[PDB]
Amino acid sequence: CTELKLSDY
Amino acid sequence: GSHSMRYFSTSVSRPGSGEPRFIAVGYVDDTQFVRFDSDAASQRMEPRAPWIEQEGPEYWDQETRNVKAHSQTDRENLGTLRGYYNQSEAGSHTIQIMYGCDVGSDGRFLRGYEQHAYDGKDYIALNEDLRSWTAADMAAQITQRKWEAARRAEQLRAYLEGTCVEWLRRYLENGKETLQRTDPPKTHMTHHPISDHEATLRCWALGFYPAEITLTWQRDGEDQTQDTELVETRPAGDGTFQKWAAVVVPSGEEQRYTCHVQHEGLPKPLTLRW
Amino acid sequence: IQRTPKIQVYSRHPAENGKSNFLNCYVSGFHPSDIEVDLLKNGERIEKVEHSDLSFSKDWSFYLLYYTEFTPTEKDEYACRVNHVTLSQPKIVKWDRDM
Repeated sequence: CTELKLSDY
Repeated sequence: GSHSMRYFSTSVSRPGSGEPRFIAVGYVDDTQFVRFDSDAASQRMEPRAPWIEQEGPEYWDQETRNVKAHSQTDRENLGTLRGYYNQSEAGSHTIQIMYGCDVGSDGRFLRGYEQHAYDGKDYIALNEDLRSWTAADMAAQITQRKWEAARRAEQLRAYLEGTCVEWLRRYLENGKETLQRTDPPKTHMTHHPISDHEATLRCWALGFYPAEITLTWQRDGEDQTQDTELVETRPAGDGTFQKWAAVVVPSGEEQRYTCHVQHEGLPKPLTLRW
Repeated sequence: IQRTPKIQVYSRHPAENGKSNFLNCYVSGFHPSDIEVDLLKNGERIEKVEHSDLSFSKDWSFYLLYYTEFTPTEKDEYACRVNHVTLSQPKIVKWDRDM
């Protein structure tokens, strides 16, 4: 399963 | 037998419209199990291995929501990086991310990863300690400082050491009859006369899983690397892999050249000759 | 920024005339991701060709497998054609049963 969210650069 | 789970994602800007192409794939070891493609009609995460089909609607809903959020973050980040690097809107650019985790034979956490690239070059990555970042340039260090201030590493480490490992364990059990198999290579040698002076030997490994393998040549008992060729390991399309290694030798002297094959599925390495 | 594709064209199983098989073209090591890959039979594009989902290697270069079912014969010549921004003309690699 995936990360819940990534993050802004 | 350690194991890995990896997610690979690629977003590509399309100047003519403004909607990037986003493709994500998930793997356990060398076996793909899910995909998402923004160009596809479903707009959902899709299964690509039989053993993921038993997951219920809540799995597909959550994975789809997560991967769509990832695509939107990439979309915003394409604009942000255009700004950091002073690039125009005319060109296409690419963001790639790989993340995931490794477990040991006991199913416990070994290593975690999250690495980002822009236009095919390193941008920022989580370090092995899961507590610090490696930025490739000063633009990436803007991101690093943001993630440092937000304490992103602690949240990512929780995923890598928790969610990632527990789901890898679930997949390995649900798909154990295929994921925990080893298929040893089937090997053979071919031979092609070139001239009155030269001939080619080609050593073959076919039908093996996982993909990791080593093919080496020896001449009279010592490793032989001059005049050799080794192709990249390649998928057969049925879940197994293939590789070959070749050497040019003096015609008639083939007996001196042994091919050595190392693979996890072999009790001991194989040696073979023409 | 740009990396030219490597190309291998090969069958899934050892080729035997009259026996159903799969013809594969594995392209790798390329960047950017847009690429054209076709399998040719006697110089003509095969219509039913599928491909894997785009992924990439440690060095960030992309790879794809294109494939079709086929039954090899004595007379039929097969090849893989690749077009990419790095190529001044399409690259055509002929299938050799021992490669």
